[PDB]
Amino acid sequence: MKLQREVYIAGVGETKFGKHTVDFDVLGREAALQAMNGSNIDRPDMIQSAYVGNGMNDMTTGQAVFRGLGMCGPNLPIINVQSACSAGAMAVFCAIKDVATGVTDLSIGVGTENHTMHRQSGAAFSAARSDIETMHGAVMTGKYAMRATRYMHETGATIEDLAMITVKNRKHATHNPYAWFKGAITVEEVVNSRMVAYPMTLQQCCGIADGAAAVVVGSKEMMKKLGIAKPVKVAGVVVESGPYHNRPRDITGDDITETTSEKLYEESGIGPKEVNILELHDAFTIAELLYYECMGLCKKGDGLKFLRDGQSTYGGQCVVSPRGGLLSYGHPIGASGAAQIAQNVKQLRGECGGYQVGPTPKVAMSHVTGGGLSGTEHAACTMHMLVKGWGS
Amino acid sequence: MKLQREVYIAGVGETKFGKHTVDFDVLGREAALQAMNGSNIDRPDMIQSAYVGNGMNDMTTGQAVFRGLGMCGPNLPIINVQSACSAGAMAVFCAIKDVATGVTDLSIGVGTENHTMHRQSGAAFSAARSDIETMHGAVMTGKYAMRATRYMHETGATIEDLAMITVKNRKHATHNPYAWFKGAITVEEVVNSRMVAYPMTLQQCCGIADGAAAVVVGSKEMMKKLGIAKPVKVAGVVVESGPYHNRPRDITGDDITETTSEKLYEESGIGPKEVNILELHDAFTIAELLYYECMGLCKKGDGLKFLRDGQSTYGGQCVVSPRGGLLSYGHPIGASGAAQIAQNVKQLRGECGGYQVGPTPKVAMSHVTGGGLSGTEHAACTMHMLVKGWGS
Amino acid sequence: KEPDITFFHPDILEVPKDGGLPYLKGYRCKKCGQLDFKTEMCTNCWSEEFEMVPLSRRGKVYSFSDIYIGQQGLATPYIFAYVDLPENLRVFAQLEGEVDTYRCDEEVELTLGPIRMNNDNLPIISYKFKKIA
Amino acid sequence: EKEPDITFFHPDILEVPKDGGLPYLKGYRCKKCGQLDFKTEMCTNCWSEEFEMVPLSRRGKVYSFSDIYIGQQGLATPYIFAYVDLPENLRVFAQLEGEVDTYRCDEEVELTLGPIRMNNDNLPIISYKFKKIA
Ligand SMILES: CC(C)(COP(=O)(O)OP(=O)(O)OC[C@H]1O[C@@H](n2cnc3c(N)ncnc32)[C@H](O)[C@@H]1OP(=O)(O)O)[C@@H](O)C(=O)NCCC(=O)NCCS
Ligand SMILES: [Cl-]
Ligand SMILES: [Mg+2]
Ligand SMILES: [Zn+2]
Ligand SMILES: [Zn+2]
Repeated sequence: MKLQREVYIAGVGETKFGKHTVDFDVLGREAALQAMNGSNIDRPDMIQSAYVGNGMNDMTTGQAVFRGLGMCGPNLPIINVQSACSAGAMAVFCAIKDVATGVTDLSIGVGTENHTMHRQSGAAFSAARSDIETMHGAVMTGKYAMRATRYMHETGATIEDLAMITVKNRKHATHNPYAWFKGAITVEEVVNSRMVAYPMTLQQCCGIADGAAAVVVGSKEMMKKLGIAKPVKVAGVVVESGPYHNRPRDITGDDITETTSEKLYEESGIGPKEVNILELHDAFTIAELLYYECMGLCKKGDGLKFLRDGQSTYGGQCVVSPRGGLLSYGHPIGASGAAQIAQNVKQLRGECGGYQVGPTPKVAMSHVTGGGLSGTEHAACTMHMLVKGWGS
Repeated sequence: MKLQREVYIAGVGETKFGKHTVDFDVLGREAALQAMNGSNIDRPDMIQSAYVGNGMNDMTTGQAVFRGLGMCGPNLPIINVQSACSAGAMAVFCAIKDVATGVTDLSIGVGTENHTMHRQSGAAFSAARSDIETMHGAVMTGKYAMRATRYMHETGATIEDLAMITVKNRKHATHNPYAWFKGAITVEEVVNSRMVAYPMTLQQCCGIADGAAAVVVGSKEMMKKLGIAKPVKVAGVVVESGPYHNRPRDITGDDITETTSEKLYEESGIGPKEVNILELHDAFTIAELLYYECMGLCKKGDGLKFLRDGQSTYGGQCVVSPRGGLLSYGHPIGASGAAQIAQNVKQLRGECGGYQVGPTPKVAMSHVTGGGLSGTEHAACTMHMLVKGWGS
Repeated sequence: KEPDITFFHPDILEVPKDGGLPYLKGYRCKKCGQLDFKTEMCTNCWSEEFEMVPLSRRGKVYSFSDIYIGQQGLATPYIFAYVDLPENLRVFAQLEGEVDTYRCDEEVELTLGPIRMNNDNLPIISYKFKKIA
Repeated sequence: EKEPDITFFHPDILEVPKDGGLPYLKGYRCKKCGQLDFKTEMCTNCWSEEFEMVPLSRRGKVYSFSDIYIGQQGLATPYIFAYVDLPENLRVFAQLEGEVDTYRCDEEVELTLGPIRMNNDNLPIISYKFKKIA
């Protein structure tokens, strides 16, 4: 979406991710409060609209979040959003659109979820028998496993190459207190973990987790009035839905990630080789590897070389998953897309201590997908391009 | 929300409501296609953004709806929305906002739900899954019933007075093929139907229904480009969240319906006495009666006089629930907010045949809430004010 | 396999271990004086500093409903109510007793009893209100 | 329910001739724009509703596959599924008959029928699968 005027991020918020015994509303409120306090907001009703992303907690999650801040009422229109894993990023996108279009000058996006406190059958995470691939036994890990098998067939990638994505992402998370799993894990531990659908083992799959994040966005004038020291510019943001057809696809590509990222580069005027850090939808190791190519960080077929050459870790062309990714945080459905943005902002501002990328990144990109009925690669894709917005 | 430029409704779509065996995606697709056909849209590549409301079916409802229409892809951002029963109206609101701001010139809002294929009967809806009142057994029937018990206590009104709401709404629906329940029913049949949550008997409770509806909106130029003969102008639209507190509020009032309707009157420049037809959240008989006063259709204390005098039926000040309301359609959570708008449009256009209001209405208002959140009467409220937009 | 709760909830219902009469607990914000049920932060001023306030065991039925069609899995009929306390707080709770017997503005008293079965099919004991003598 | 759940999937995709002829997959070609697809109410490219039935090749090619060790509830593990490409340029998702650790990408396979899952009455649903040719 082209931005009709500049939009900047002021304060962000982020809970610890993992197994929480407080629910989605408490987590979301903690993240919202942090983001508002980090925006130097003295009058909460300066926040003119709120969007909250969630997957399966409830139908009024944003009102449940804000009610405990005393902020519900006639001066806070709240809309909750859903696109499976896209929801938290879409919440921030809706807030950006309100500001960019002048509907508001200051808005907030929250993504929140608590899964582990709730009995979720397993059928809630899958489509109904009505879906043709589900009728025939499809499971998500096997769908991505097929992408990995095809990639190994074409490139000679081994299961050990795939496992290095978990190793890298957990390494990045070592000193990150928000991440759930972190630190050194050996390739053999990843490869020898239980096989789910060949070649995806358990440690190559992100897990279910609980968490929340929040992002306040506002106009240039609002950044000056709030005294924001390091406003992060929204250089671009794009939402797409996934094309449906039944023709052979190259599943080492990704139709909607390719088109969404290309549109993001075109609208923002920032190309993929300029991106310094990237958070993406690493629900499985193979996804991050393919998205190196799908996003144009490297050429078709070169993702394996990019990985092995160290181009996606510290010192390389683009540090991918510097917070640790879904493979270290786990994946609270409504939270991840907002959480990526919160951590990218902290990295741009130099605030991440022992997991801070050096030299400081200036361009940060984020990506979540979500869903995917038969004949689609994904149901949705939301990507944000963020850049340093303060001078010298 | 103030509209930065004019926004008009072109085609609308509506399924029959009741117990469906086809799921939410099929219902939604049928309504969306009907709305597109009614807009002279004959190709999948014309609509520029889509919003889809839903309560409990799916985290990617809109992508499921549009998949089989070949409309998902890089030029159709789809975002799904939730605020319990507000969701179908919020979907139309989001579409309106895209057009009003110039983000798009042509968008669509869809509301859809299938409840009956995914639950057992014999039980009422609880409050929110994470809500304290749900722990104690809260059901939405009893939450509204408590408002009736208190109203009866304070005014002397009887269960036979409340029953007149069902009689009237079912009468309105007599010739409407979309409604679930309709036709002549006596006060005695309403009052002697089985008690559900005292003093709400079965026939005073909205059904748990399946259905869908859709609304295409566009700019003034887009209406002309599409040859729309009777474009309906959005005169105003307002979204609020409900005040939260644990103090002894008067539940015979309705904080958020009062403030939302006042804001709609102020932004649209149209007062309550100028509204010709009204579709409101008649989830229970008591709700409609209370909202006569909350929305300012009559003075404090005159709600029951307003009803008894015929002011809310044919020939009166405002025909309320001319389609039959939730008490005749039943209430698929994600659909009702959009369905109210589709039927209001048809009434403005003179297209409702045997249930057409005369004289043809020029001003049509709609209202849905969304609840289950403790300490709020409603978590959310969305109201639309629509007017004739074709000259003579 | 770790067990489900059998009591709801220590943050709102105090059961003195000495055997003293149970009571509902409110909290007063030290910064602004607002009284509320337990919260992490004050809804009025966002302070996190509170004092615990034992609440009146007596209240008034503001409204109620006799429930014949319940939540999935709950035995029926049951009764619930908004019970208003002298401290100007409204509690949602089940009422002990029979359908067709309560009235608005009826005085009621706190009592403990089962509100539902837990996932191990043991009763969850919580706060309810009952008629006075 | 004593009205039975399905035992076959699906009459508009897998044609089982009543005279005993060999079953085959079928597609439907849009008469307006020429798009081939499995059966749909309207062409997803041009929204035409006018089609011609196209019998499809019984030989296909494994584009990719995975050996499933932890799969859907109620299905016996391990099982195998795959994307099978047909020469008409349509991709079919299907189970593969056989053992784990024996398929490869680009392997030729042939249509066959067998149980893909149990239905709500605990009776098999029969549908299409693919198997090794030799
Ligand atoms: C009142 C209520 C509990 C009745 O549901 P129920 O007891 O389970 O009834 P059933 O679904 O089993 O239906 C029984 C029969 O009564 C009829 N029926 C069901 N609900 C009805 C209703 N609300 N009004 C009139 N008739 C109804 C049905 O047609 C049905 O016969 P069928 O088998 O041919 O379809 C349910 O409608 C309800 O909870 N409504 C309120 C929903 C709500 O709270 N919505 C949110 C508002 S904010
Ligand atoms: Cl409600
Ligand atoms: Mg304020
Ligand atoms: Zn305070
Ligand atoms: Zn065609």
